[PDB]
Amino acid sequence: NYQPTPEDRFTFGLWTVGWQGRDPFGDATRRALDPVESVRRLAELGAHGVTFHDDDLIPFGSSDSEREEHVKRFRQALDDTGMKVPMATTNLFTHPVFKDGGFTANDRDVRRYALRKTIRNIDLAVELGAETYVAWGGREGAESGGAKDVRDALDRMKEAFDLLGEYVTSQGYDIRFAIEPKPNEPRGDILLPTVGHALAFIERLERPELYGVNPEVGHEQMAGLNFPHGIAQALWAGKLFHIDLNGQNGIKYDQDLRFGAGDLRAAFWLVDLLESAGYSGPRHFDFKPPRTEDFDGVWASAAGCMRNYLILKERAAAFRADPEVQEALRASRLDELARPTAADGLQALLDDRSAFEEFDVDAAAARGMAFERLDQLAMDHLLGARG
Amino acid sequence: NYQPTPEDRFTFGLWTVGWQGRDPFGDATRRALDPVESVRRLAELGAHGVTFHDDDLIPFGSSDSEREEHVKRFRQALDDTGMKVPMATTNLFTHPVFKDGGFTANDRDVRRYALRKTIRNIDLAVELGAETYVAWGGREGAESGGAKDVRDALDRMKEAFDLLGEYVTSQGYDIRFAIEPKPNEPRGDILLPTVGHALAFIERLERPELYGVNPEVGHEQMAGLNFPHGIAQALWAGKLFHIDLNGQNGIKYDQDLRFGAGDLRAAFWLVDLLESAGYSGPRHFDFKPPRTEDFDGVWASAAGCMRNYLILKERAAAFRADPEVQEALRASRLDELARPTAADGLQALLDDRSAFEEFDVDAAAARGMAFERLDQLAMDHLLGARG
Amino acid sequence: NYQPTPEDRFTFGLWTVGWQGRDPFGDATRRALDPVESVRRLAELGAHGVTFHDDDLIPFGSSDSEREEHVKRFRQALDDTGMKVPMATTNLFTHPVFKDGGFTANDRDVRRYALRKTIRNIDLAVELGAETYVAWGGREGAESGGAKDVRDALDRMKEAFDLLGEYVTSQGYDIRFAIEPKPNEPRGDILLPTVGHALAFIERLERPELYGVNPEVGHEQMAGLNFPHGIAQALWAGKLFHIDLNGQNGIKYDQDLRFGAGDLRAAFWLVDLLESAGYSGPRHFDFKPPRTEDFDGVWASAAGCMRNYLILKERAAAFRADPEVQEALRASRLDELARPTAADGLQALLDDRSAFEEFDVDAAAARGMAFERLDQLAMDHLLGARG
Amino acid sequence: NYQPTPEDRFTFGLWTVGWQGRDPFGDATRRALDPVESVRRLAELGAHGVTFHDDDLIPFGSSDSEREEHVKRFRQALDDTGMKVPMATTNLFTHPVFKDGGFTANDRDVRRYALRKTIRNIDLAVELGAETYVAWGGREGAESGGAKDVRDALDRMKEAFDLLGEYVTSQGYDIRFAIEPKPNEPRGDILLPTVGHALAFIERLERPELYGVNPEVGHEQMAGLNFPHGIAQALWAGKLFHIDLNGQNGIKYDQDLRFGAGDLRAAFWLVDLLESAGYSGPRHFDFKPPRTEDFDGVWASAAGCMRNYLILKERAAAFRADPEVQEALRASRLDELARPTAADGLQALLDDRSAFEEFDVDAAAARGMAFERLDQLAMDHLLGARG
Ligand SMILES: OC[C@H]1O[C@H](O)[C@H](O)[C@@H](O)[C@@H]1O
Ligand SMILES: OC[C@H]1O[C@H](O)[C@H](O)[C@@H](O)[C@@H]1O
Ligand SMILES: OC[C@H]1O[C@H](O)[C@H](O)[C@@H](O)[C@@H]1O
Ligand SMILES: OC[C@H]1O[C@H](O)[C@H](O)[C@@H](O)[C@@H]1O
Ligand SMILES: [Mn+2]
Ligand SMILES: [Mn+2]
Ligand SMILES: [Mn+2]
Ligand SMILES: [Mn+2]
Ligand SMILES: [Mn+2]
Ligand SMILES: [Mn+2]
Ligand SMILES: [Mn+2]
Ligand SMILES: [Mn+2]
Repeated sequence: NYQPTPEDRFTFGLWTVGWQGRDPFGDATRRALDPVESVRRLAELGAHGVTFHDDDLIPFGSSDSEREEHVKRFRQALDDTGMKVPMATTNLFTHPVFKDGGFTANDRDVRRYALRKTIRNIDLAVELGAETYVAWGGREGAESGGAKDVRDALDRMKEAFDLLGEYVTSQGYDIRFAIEPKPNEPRGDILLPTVGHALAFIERLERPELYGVNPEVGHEQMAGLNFPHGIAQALWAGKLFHIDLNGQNGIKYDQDLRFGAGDLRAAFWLVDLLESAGYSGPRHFDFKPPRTEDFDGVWASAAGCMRNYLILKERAAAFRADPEVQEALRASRLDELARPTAADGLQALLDDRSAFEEFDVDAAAARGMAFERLDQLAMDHLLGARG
Repeated sequence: NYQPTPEDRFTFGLWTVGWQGRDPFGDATRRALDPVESVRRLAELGAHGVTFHDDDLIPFGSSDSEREEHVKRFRQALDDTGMKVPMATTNLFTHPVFKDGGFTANDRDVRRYALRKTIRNIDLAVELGAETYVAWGGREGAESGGAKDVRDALDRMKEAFDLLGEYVTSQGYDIRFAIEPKPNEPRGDILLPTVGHALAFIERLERPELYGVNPEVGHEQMAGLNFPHGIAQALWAGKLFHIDLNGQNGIKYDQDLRFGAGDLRAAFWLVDLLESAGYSGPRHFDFKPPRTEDFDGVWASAAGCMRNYLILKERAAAFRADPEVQEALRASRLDELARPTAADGLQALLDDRSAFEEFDVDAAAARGMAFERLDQLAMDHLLGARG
Repeated sequence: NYQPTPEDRFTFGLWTVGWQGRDPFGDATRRALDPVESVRRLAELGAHGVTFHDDDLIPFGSSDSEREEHVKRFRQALDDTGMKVPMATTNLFTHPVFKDGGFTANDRDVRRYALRKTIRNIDLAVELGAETYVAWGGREGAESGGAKDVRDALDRMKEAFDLLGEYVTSQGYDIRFAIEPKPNEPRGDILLPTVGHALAFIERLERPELYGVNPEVGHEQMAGLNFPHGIAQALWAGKLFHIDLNGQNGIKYDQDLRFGAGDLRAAFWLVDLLESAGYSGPRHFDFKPPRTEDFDGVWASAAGCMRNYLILKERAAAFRADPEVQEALRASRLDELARPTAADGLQALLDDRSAFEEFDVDAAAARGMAFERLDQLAMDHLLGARG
Repeated sequence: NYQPTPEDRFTFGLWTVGWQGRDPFGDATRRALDPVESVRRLAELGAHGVTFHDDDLIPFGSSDSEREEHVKRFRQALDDTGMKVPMATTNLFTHPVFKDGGFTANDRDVRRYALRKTIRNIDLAVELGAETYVAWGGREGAESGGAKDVRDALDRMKEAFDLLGEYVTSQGYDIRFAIEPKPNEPRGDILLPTVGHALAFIERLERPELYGVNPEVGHEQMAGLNFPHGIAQALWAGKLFHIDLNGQNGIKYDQDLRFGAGDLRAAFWLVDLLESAGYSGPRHFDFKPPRTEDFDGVWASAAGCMRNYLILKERAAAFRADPEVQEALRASRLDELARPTAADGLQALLDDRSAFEEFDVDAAAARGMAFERLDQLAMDHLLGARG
């Protein structure tokens, strides 16, 4: 009955289940959680681990002794439960000093501060065992055209990521970076707005091998993009270092519904791809239990994330294992798509009359793709309606 | 009075002014144009040049002698007018054989055919003087999840572009490639859906220096993205080889309004960026005169493309030259955004107490960005309402 | 195994399965169907009926004898199969004369012509047994602000619908009208763009009781609206005269995927509502088998429409019948939402201190809605994963 | 130089300039304003008036004496400045008790409380001279399908508005209601999501003449709708009681940019319509100075709202007064759109052979609409580029 265990690698941000329900139009509807209680409740549901921003774990402004006690208690809860911390990140968005950005703030002093605040937390992340360090440039961008020269901003972004790569290399840390795209919100337009923009940017860094992406289901959907396509491109590039799983209903504010909510068919095709490709990172949920909910509803929502992943994984596996689907996939020439177009080489292609002068374009045109039949087999699998 | 001349480098696709007004719900409202007449009418309006798909210039299915006559007449009109042909491209979308794609069709034979059809037209393009060869993968993608393994598809896309780079290198041609993104339409989701995805893909090709992007105003807007931001990223990467200028009202079907229509402020910020960055390629319009229009309306629409570019160029130049705007730009710290964050290096940043231990975060936070004032100066410039 | 029969009331437009696959960027990929063959193939799949535009059944420009023969053959196929014709409509979009609209064309002569063309087809529709006559104002609107004074246009729309109501009343026909909204495409913005706009407009007609809506799943989704919410408002108003069922992936061009594709959860909640409310009209599919498909794929796609409706109907029924869901619905106070807020009346509400002066707002606030648990029960039902 | 004065009727919400800059991802960047200071600063900029939610003017939880002092001080500032209060509204969204709605909360007690809280503020609004009372059902809706039966919810909405109409009638108040649509945010989908849905709903209330709409530029744009079209429909219905003016860049979170920002051409066509139709209500701004800004930037942003309205009003007036535009409007048959289609009546239309049997559809089809030329005249006017 789709019961998660820690071997499923399901992780949650402290800020997910810990969200107090403050939105732009309303006050908190739940009390703050102690991170220790979250670790414990998550462990009991079958989670593998948690993730954190610096400021989720240690209140902004903490003294050294406060900080040490917060980490001690957190460490104890990890030890008490067997929970891991596979990823951490910096809060470069909440404090008003970040109003125009961290790494790409117009104020140089803010940019230096952002870097120092990040580096401090990289050390903690390594201490707690994290393998991935996420950057989410939520304040990087603009509401107006004159406010942000984007080429200068990208020069500053590159400089910041380059410094961080220098830093981790200097300490001999194994931790890698993952850039999390989001196209807008809270800035009118955010820099590196999609998986593609982040991938492209990475290839200009000094040490590109240190940086991948942390794509979020809802964020690519906020641009109307196909999330499984973006993930496939990321996998193709060898850069799917981490993922954020959740739900989103179309192009609107960032909803952060529980995974499986939102675009259910996209969630099926995502799980199909992750499993087929052998993604081996954390199955991380970045979701907000709706503010309608009390604490019991919080845990139900979190449980549903993991349940939905496990149901979808079962249905996708059944799909790809069904001989009738295997025959449909052949009928639709998915096998041919996987073959080289011209392993014979350029000159042979140019000399091949069956590729042009004698290619019967009408007979090719007339051959149906059989994609609808294929897709209804997939529907029938997803819904458990195989006849 | 904003009169274009050929030195402004304004170009038009044959298929733009030549669009007969057939849409998915209706028949043509205008007769087909002879390319010769289009060259002549465009020249008379002050255009620099035209662009073409193979099948715009030579009807699909033409005999060798037909083809030779079509090119002869076209060449004569170019010679008669002084018009250039800076760019060409392949029609890999109209014929039913391309229903599942060209380069990423599931049918291998179709993929080979697509390559041969492209290579034939590369030779013609070079003969007519083109410097850029555009690819627009409009049929590459899917309506359903099972129909297209995207990693295999990207393997096939890479293979196709690699073969084309091999081909041009083999002939000693100077022509370069530009990939034109579009996120959807006519496929439910199109591969390389944005400028970012195309940039990232390019970095995996064998000879990345041969490939840039041809971003279109309306296409990035179809994903709700900020077109001037995308162009800036493209410029940052050194990959703005060509551009398509037009208008689009938000996230909907591809409207291809005349340039300046649609998102007028985005058009102002685009022209500001292109001019500030010194983009020196063609100012190419990919637009559709609405099907409401007759031939006189066609030419009025095309004239308006060039007029709007020239008005915006004047207003943007006035903006950046106004000492009052220069002072506002300083007040908003755009000068600081252009300075390195830490030219002193990593260790100096780590040892700089003013970056962290003694950084007054509240005083920084309290400093307004003054972006609204800046933006109203920009509004006042755009509208010619300076007091 | 979810086999449809005619008692399920599933209907298809001739133009759905008959779509030849011409899109704005490509030629037809299938031959034209004879309406007789469509009736027969649909009947064999378990359909109840078909619908038509005038010009689907009788080619535009037909002679009286041609017209009579087309109708004869169609009638014979209906008689041969037991198929019905519950709805008909006018093509006021394809011919170039409708380029600026039918009923709201700027040219008065076009507007009169649109009315005459509609009235002719109303007579045929009644002859073939239709109970609903759909209007889809696809050409009514604008690409630019100056082209269409919308108040004058709505005066013309009202005039046209009023004349049609006069006409049907004059003939003693029982047929009613249903306005089908679409927000854009093929016009940049279409008048009466949503269910709400159409409902509101209807209340200004001379005989509002003669007019309802024909909402389409994909069209409301093209504005990012919640289709089941729109249907509920339509049901609330007593105006759900007919429906178009299909799928759509977000805000983009009108995709017309088979029903169940697109937003699968919205399709579940739609079927839940239609069945719960006792909608008794046709379950009509307005879909396009993708142009990738051959004729076999056409019929598979159409079969899948009906299959998906039947699977969803089963899952929704199981949901609402499950005692555990009934208890969750109580826990979430859906029973209370159905009770009057103040059946005691205004003065009693004003005098009720428990409504204000002594209302414990914090205790109310603290009561979780339990909506996540409810929603995962719904997920588990939809997926057939009840434990 | 486009200097506003109180005769321009420009109004601002206390919550607009008073927004402290808290967003879902960050803390306030400005201190709270005293409403008295806002009245004074707004008056100095040339505003006519302010608007308020109950809880903007009197802190939630105030004692009777606190309340009396808050109103006293506010009244004094109004008297000191000559500012008016043309509109007021209720906060039925901030307090956690409204997490599932006010008027359509599932909890009946919450619904009664919402009504009492509204009625209390109606009395204050009348005391301060307001002519319009706005309802914005921001918490009315759902994130999941099972949580909200929408027909029951609309029964509750109708009941609430009916009670409020009973109340104002009982007191002999002249104040009227205006429903402000928003399609989503903070609920996943909000009930009455557009101008159309609100118009339609109004026609089912007991006393429909008491209720109009308060459409907001950005909210209709959040559904990709054409705001000037929606306003025209509202004007057509006689229901434009009040308006919210601001800017929005497409389909995304509710940005509330200063008026003129966002979609500049839509702002031009809006002002053209409001002025042409003789809208005589407040020109009310519901905007958020971006959180990047300090207090000086707040006032600059607010000034820019009024400036942009005045520039657009000048350009639109020049457009409609230009004899060359008047001739273009005739060329495009806008004069004909304003004439009745068939003032001769139904039988005469049926007997008119020039409407059908002898209508030359090809000659009509061939007549260009000349809309592009018209639209470039409008562009040239907007930009001050008339040659
Ligand atoms: O980077 C970690 C997280 O930071 C913030 O909480 C963002 O809203 C979220 O999307 C991101 O995944
Ligand atoms: O690639 C050349 C052109 O091909 C097609 O006409 C596309 O619709 C267009 O966007 C593109 O710019
Ligand atoms: O009105 C009947 C039909 O006409 C057209 O085919 C439209 O594209 C479709 O949505 C509509 O349902
Ligand atoms: O109803 C008054 C106002 O309430 C809230 O502040 C809303 O966010 C806003 O759009 C609305 O106009
Ligand atoms: Mn998110
Ligand atoms: Mn995230
Ligand atoms: Mn385009
Ligand atoms: Mn293009
Ligand atoms: Mn449709
Ligand atoms: Mn339809
Ligand atoms: Mn708003
Ligand atoms: Mn508002």
